[PDB]
Amino acid sequence: AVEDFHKYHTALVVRLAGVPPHERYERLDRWITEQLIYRDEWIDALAEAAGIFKEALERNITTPEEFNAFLKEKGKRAVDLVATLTNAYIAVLEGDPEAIARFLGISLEEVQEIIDAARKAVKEGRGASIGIYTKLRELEE
Repeated sequence: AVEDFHKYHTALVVRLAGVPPHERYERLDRWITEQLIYRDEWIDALAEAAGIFKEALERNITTPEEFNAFLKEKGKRAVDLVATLTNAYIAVLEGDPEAIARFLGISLEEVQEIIDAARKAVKEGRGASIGIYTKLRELEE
């Protein structure tokens, strides 16, 4: 389930962001989750969240707010669990932007563009990864 988290998470985020499917997003997503670990609490959180995103993929959830409505149907536990992972993604970006740049083959300035899109997406309730993937799509093309 821990390994499956980035498969379900990326698949939903790509669907809700509307960007074309591409292997770069799953690759970055696995890199981010591994930065989180390098804690068993995050392992437990990713395993539990993996089923939440799996069920969202199996429902007619096509917008970020349809996902938020789904989380609130799931309960306050699901809402807060995703919010915690969202802010964890932000901390990982803001924590080692130099490694992210070398990993994606971009400059530090372009990593700051990803940080800005992610933080903006969080404040508008869309989660961090929608901003990351949309910005990454624009950077590569």
